[PDB]
Amino acid sequence: LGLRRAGVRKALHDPFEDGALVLYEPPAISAHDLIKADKEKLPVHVVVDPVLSKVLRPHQREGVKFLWDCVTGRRIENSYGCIMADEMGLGKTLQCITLIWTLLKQSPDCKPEIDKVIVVSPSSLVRNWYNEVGKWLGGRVQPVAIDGGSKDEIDSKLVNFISQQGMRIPTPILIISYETFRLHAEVLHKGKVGLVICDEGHRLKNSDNQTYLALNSMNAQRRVLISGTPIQNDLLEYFSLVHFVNSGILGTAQEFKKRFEIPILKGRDADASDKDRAAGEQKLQELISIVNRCLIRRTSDILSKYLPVKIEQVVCCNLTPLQKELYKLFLKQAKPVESLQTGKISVSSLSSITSLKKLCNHPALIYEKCLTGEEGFDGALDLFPQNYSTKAVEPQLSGKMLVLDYILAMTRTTTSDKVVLVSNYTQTLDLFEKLCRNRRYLYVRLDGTMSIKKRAKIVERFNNPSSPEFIFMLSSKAGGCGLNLIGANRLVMFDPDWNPANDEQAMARVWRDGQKKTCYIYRLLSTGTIEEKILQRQAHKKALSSCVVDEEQDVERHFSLGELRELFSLNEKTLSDTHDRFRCRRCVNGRQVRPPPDDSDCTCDLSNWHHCADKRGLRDPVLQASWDAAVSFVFHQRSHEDQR
Ligand SMILES: [Zn+2]
Repeated sequence: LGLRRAGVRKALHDPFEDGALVLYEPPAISAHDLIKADKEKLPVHVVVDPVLSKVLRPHQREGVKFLWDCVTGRRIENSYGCIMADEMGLGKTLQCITLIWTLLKQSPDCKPEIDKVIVVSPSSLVRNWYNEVGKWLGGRVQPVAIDGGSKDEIDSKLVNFISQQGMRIPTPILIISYETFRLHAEVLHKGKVGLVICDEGHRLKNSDNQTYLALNSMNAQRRVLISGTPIQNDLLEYFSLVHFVNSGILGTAQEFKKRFEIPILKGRDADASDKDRAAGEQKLQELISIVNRCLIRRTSDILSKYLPVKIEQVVCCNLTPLQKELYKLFLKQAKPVESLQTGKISVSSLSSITSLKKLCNHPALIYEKCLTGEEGFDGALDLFPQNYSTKAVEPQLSGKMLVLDYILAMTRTTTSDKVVLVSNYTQTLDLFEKLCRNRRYLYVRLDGTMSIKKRAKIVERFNNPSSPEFIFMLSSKAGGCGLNLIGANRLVMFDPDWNPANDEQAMARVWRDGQKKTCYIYRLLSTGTIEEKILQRQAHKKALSSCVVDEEQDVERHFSLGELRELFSLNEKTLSDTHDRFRCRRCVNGRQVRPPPDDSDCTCDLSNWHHCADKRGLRDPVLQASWDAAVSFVFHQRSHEDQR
């Protein structure tokens, strides 16, 4: 377009190019008014930079529209807050960076909305966010990461970030960890930051008084809070969050406490006056409407409309004879059910859970305690095989590790697929590194000590088909914020976290834009073990819509006599405790007699997954070949049908 020029008031990017994403158009004006009006005062289109809009899927176009609407007070007028509550894997970083880049450079009045943004992030994901900026918009913008270093070296970085003048601001995007942010937010007070993005912001429950104070100190007008689950189901745990996001129309913290919080709690009190019960609930409903107004949530099933078929398989693996004997012997000696009860407690039940989880992963992780003769492993060293060591890992000694071994071995000879290995535990990854060396698989491990540059490098090497690396292993805490391992076709989620959002995030590293193959996710669980109980509590949290909890293995006052007993049980007979607990009406004597509902997919309850107790009806030859004594049961499902 030549009707553009250098030195005319115009939208930063042509609002009429084929696939433009127009976030704003100027209001209609009458011909008469237009002619008299001064041309340097007319609103201008806001149009997403083509560099980014060329690359956004439909849902992503909708997301940026939603964000931009919210954050500029066009959705809820007088409020500048937004809760982004998409399922993991729909590219939250891309939508956000698009938001940022739009706000940094454009507004209806034809100048930037904001001058600087702060992204608050888990420590493990800080570097991922930084890389995500580089990946999407190249040399155009320079982000800055702050995460640890000297208390004074951090202060310097922050001071440099804030004291930046007008027009050309070399460092307009800051990414700090929550840890450093909460300890340093005084620097940010009155420092004119336009936007905050609190990532993984569901960790900001009412008791996190540090972060909210720090967040208040900063006082950025427009606020995007990201969360795994929707909030409204468990609203009472999220007053602060709701208020931070919506303070534009909720008023002061004290005003909000007075109108909403105090009445709501007053009515919920076990002796409220019926009139009081009614008043509070009414206020809760008002609050729910506000959250509804400002929250966006899309689920991962919409990816199936342009990605290859994904196949998810939860695999129940039988504990080794050895593992069982250790497990039994631990329970018998530790007596974790009879170690802490009426009053609170969580000291020695945390550690007994911790030990059993290690045990399920591999006895080797438990071996050190057997040498000590520490409480719960007396004479356990006698159970270990005739001749054993540290250096060589023996995958047969563990159910899950065996199946892992099998999958990798089958995958390597049957396909030319690459594999992502995920574990919640460093020491488990250390065993994977040993396995790989012994099996002669080449691999890369995403550390956490890894520099920003080296992090970008190894990912790009891995996604290249020319690369010789077979396995990419990472710890799930690092498996988010746009990390994309598209070169890999299959992913093994080795062990379950208490929070379902964490597993979900890490699993979503492979079935993403640009994937060219059918994907296979594997979740390994040890049959009749705490692991099934973990996957069960995950399900329970998701089922009750919201339910975010970082605490679980910590403060164990939310279980009780019988439910605890269950947590520390061993079922040696079941094919899957998870399945038993369904009381499935679709399976008869190990055969699946009726299929799941027609339109059910990977986003469904395990009760609507395919249940499989014989290696019959699997859609993954690698898994089938891997099914021996080690596998007792498989839940499986798929994104959609390949036919397309
Ligand atoms: Zn069934």
